[PDB]
Amino acid sequence: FNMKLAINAKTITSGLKYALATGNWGERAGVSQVLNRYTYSS
Amino acid sequence: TLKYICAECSSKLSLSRTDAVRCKDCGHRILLKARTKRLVQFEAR
Amino acid sequence: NQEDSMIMNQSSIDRGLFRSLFFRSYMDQEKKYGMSITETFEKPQRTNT
Amino acid sequence: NEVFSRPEWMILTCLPVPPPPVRPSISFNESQRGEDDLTFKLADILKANISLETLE
Amino acid sequence: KKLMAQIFFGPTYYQRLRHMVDDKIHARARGPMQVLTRQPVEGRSRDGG
Amino acid sequence: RGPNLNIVLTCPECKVYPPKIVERFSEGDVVCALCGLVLSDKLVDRVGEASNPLLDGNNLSTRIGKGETTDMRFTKELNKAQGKNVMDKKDNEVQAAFAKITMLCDAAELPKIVKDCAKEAYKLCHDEKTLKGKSMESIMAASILIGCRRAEVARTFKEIQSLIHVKTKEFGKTLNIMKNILRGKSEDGKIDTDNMSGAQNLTYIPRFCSHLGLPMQVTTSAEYTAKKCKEIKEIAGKSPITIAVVSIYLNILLFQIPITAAKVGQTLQVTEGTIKSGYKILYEHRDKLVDPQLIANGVVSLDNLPGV
Amino acid sequence: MIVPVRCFSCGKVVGDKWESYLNLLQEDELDEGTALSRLGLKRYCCRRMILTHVDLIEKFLRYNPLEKR
Ligand SMILES: [Zn+2]
Ligand SMILES: [Zn+2]
Ligand SMILES: [Zn+2]
Repeated sequence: FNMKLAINAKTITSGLKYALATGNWGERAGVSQVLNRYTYSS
Repeated sequence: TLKYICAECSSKLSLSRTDAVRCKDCGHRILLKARTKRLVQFEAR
Repeated sequence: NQEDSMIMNQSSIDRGLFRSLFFRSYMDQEKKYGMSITETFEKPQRTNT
Repeated sequence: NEVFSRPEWMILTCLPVPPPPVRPSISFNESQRGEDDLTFKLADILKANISLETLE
Repeated sequence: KKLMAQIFFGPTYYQRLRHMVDDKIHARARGPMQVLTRQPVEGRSRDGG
Repeated sequence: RGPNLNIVLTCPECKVYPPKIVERFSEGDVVCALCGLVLSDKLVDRVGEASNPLLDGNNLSTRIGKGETTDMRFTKELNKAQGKNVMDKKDNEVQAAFAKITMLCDAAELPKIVKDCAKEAYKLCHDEKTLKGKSMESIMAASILIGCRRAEVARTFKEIQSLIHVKTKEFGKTLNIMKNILRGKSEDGKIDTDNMSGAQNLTYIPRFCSHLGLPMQVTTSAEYTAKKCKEIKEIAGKSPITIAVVSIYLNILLFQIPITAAKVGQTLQVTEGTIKSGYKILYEHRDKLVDPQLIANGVVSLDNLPGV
Repeated sequence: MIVPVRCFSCGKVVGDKWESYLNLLQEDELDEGTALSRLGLKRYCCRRMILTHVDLIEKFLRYNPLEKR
């Protein structure tokens, strides 16, 4: 038994990054969007 | 070789194609290339 | 200035009215296609590229 | 229609393969090769067809 | 000469929008064609039709 | 051995061969540079799939999944039928090995290239007579070790062994066998540089210092000490791990960081006796194992190094 | 970002009155209207040039120089 292999840290890291990098929430769309920086009010 | 500038400590470095991109003094991994020393013309309009 | 158009003062434009900057950034990477083929930043020559 | 459309021909026995123009292969950086979706489907048909022939 | 009518004259706040003609003007006589349909490509930045 | 089917665009009028050809991409034309005659017009610049030619060769496959409307009964049987393919079974073994390589590399927080090299190394050296009596675990570890060296992120034997359970016997023999396969195919069909050298102790120091949490200034000094550490014959034959760790320990006391030799050995699994034993020999060459600018500046003085 | 050199409408030089305008407001405790009239800006085209100006150069100067000689 190797605890380093029993728990894979990529599952949490990859899932959160994928869900935030793209709009898809899961594993709804458009939840995350590129922040507008054209002007302060925007 | 070409001269680069560190983005944090403002260290002026000289790097070759074999040297790794990093500041040899502070270790920052982003280097800003030095501005050209050749004259550039502009119109005042 | 008819139909939602306008007339601007050229002299005001010359002095710097509503004159703005524009910045565009270009990104590029030295992709390494596995273990054999790799890219590099270089000034290519017409005799070798 | 006897000449053109017979009921028996609604069942596919020989599958025509569209030419490459219908399923062109695109390139993104030209160091990577991509194939049309039809090409993979045709590949799947061949793999399934060969598997069935061997089994029977 | 004086204008027979009097003009509503005063300061006002105006803002320049992101839309500029230099980023929209484009024309094509001939150019690249799509690999699939062999028709003019889509997009001003790609010399499309 | 096959039909030519090759077309060369030459100007019929100029007749100069080879010709000067300019590709007017915007105009979509191929025009002779000397006379301006157009040699080819109507030039061409998701409806596709991302395919990797090397690590997967020529293998095309499609998956079966649910849609907007679908009965669960059909999906299960179709997947069962797809799995029972004799021809696709052979390639699945390589894919299965790739999946395990991906899991090992991902769990190691290694870069993408390292994973790619490991997968490619396995494919090139798999299905060979020499490597048939070796455990698959050793094969994967050797490829991962090879991949790390290629990407200038070379790891240690102990580091890789922490994840993949393989003893030194099979791993070393497998690696030597694997290296020969790559070298044989290299010239026949590059592979290695000065990085491939086993010692390469300069690459380990930055990571070892990071584990100890030392400042980059200490790490830079350790690199200089290790670089000049190879000039002494009495320690030149020592393992690269000991050379790097002992050099790090020497600089730790030079800069007076409150870290004892026990911590250095414990974190890097190096025996305490080895650390002190190696330090004794390096203590006789302090002049040649310390940076000249640092001592000249006055940040570190040789008197601060404890003497035995 | 910095005080414009000339008035947009008429071209009067107003870029040499920014420091004077600030000095009047701070040291002399004058209101904006009196300070502008004291500086000689009578047309409201000139008044708005100095009255509505935002000095963003000071904010930029807080950041350290990218390249130091
Ligand atoms: Zn720096
Ligand atoms: Zn010609
Ligand atoms: Zn004015």
